[PDB]
Amino acid sequence: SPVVVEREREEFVGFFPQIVRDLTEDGIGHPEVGDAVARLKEVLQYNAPGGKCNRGLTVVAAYRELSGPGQKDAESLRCALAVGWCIELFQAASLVADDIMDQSLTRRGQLCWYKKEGVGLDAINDSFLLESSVYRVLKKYCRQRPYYVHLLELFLQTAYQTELGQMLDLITAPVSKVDLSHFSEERYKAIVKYKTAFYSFYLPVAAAMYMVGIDSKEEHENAKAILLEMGEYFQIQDDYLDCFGDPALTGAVGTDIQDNKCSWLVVQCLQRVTPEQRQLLEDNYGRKEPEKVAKVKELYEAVGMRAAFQQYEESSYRRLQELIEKHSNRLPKEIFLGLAQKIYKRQK
Amino acid sequence: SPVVVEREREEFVGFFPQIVRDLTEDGIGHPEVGDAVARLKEVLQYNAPGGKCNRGLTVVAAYRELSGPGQKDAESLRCALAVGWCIELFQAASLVADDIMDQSLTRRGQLCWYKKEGVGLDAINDSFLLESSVYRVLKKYCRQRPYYVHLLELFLQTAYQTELGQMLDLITAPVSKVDLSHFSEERYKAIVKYKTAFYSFYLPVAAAMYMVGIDSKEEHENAKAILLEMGEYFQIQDDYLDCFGDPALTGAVGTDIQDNKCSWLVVQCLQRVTPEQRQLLEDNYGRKEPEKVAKVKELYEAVGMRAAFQQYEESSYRRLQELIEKHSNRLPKEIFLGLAQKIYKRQK
Ligand code: DMA
Ligand code: DMA
Ligand SMILES: [Mg+2]
Ligand SMILES: [Mg+2]
Ligand SMILES: [Mg+2]
Ligand SMILES: [Mg+2]
Repeated sequence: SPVVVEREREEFVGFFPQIVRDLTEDGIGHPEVGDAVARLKEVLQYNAPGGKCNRGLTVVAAYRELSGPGQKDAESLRCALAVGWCIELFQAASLVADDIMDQSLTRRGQLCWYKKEGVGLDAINDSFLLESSVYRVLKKYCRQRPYYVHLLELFLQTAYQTELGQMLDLITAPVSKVDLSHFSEERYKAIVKYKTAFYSFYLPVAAAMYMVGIDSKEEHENAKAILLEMGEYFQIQDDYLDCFGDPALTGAVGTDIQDNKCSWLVVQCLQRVTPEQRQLLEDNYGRKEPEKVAKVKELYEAVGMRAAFQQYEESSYRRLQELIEKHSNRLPKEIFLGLAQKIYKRQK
Repeated sequence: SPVVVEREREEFVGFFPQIVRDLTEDGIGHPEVGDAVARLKEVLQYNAPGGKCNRGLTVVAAYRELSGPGQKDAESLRCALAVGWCIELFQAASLVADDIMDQSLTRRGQLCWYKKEGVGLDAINDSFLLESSVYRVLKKYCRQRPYYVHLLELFLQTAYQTELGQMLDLITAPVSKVDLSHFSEERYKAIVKYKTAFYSFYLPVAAAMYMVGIDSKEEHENAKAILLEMGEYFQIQDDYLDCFGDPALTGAVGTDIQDNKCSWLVVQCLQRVTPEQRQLLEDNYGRKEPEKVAKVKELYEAVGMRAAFQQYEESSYRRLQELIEKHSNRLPKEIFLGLAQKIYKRQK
């Protein structure tokens, strides 16, 4: 619902300054580090805000859907928000770095933080600081809470798992050398499972779970299960949308197969190819030349990725409900649906 | 004592493979991330080993000096080692990054990890992974221990405080632009307090403290106090040794005032200077030209940094004992002395 969803969004966004203050207020005057904390302020402000927040928001709504009447106090609510922004801070820490390693130029419609004159490789330390920030926020709101340790362990683990997924990326698709040798189906799936699924989907729910008291490992597996299908489909979708979508396209309806990106289409292609066609891709791909690009895509419609998607979004749903069945015994299915209704959308 | 000190050292070093195994054993076969964890192995092995280990060792000896007869079991001892290697892992995470941001070439006599062909900016993610490693080790050995949270909070905080000290460095002495404008006495002192003191001296003792049960904040301040004088003197010393030391000089008796390094001598200089002399430094400094370098140093002996040091190491000791007096009420002074006997040395 428009009214609720947005009322939720307005509170989240309206919450950012607070976090900013939390992180720097008493630091800005510090006769020793004041210059430093003052610079931090800028980093937060340049990088943390500006996404959609559907990640951070997920904690909130979940908590909302999980807590009991006793746990909807203002205090409890603020934490949920606070823990929400944490996921936001963490991902920013991530992205800032994805940017230096990719020699990217743009992000969220602003220039990469590293590209700002006067910054440079320094951003390397800046993302370390954005990552630190996450734990400073937790210490701040949840330190005197039974679930403190769980949440600490949970963020630290996800951090490692994404770094691994990242690591795999960095190794598979080196952005200065084409090699489609390693663009496999399981590598793509493995890169996706780690680099984003964990932190994009599991993390916000798991957080809310531990905050209501569900600390049961095997209840974490039932979530992890459904949630992992979810974020996988999601990555795929972003993947499809990038090339074949448009009407109402969420910001930058630009694109980037110029970057030898291990995307689903490429992979789904190389399985549908002939040996000529493979060397076709093998050449023209990862190329910032309008001509090659057109060819690349020709190839995709030439191979018919279009229906491959419709048939995939196809099974993807179905499967999910079944998974909703096997794994939402104790948890409120409501969760995974609302999440789903904002994730499955379409675009043919 | 040679015999003890070294017996302690041999166990520490002999402990590394274990950590390595801890970190990768069950990961190396993983059909999804195996390529990644296999690469991790290399990162650990290239970067973590090779220092002196006096940092990690400090936890051990302290624990040894603090525990009671009940707490010297093998198990307890392994943790101390394990927590020791953690400080080692963390600093490595640090250095690997100090290297990319400084465009350095060498480290611990090997080439910077980032300079290895095939690596590059990727190391940015590698140090993230070295940092993750620290918490994986803690989860492994101290998860079922009363002091788990304290140690988790302690490493996370230090991480932030050094990053700040780093941040200050990065801003004060930008390695591609001389500017001695900001080389002040308090900036140097502030950079030193944060970038190294905290993690080099306070951290290993504080860790041992919490492991024996001293979780008292104000007992952490009494340590912090003495310890901070310590690591400050230490940085200074490294600083002096770099330029004016030699006979038996610990590895690379090379040097680096070619890098516009905010070192103590520079600062101590700019306070002893004339306005001519200042522009002298202002020019020749941060220069990889044998001629300038000689001038630079001429200046230092020209100004007489030599005795300024002897007079500083001078007060530095004294002060310490006094601090040992005001602050080792409840803790065993033995600690800070042994630490001191390996730190104060001299070299005129
Ligand atoms: C969450 C994370 C590590 C994203 C990096 O992905 P990417 O290198 O494929 O680039 P982009 O910023 O376009 O996703
Ligand atoms: C512990 C830490 C962040 C060291 C970086 O110091 P540096 O940039 O002054 O260079 P070096 O490696 O010579 O100390
Ligand atoms: Mg990128
Ligand atoms: Mg990338
Ligand atoms: Mg350096
Ligand atoms: Mg530096």
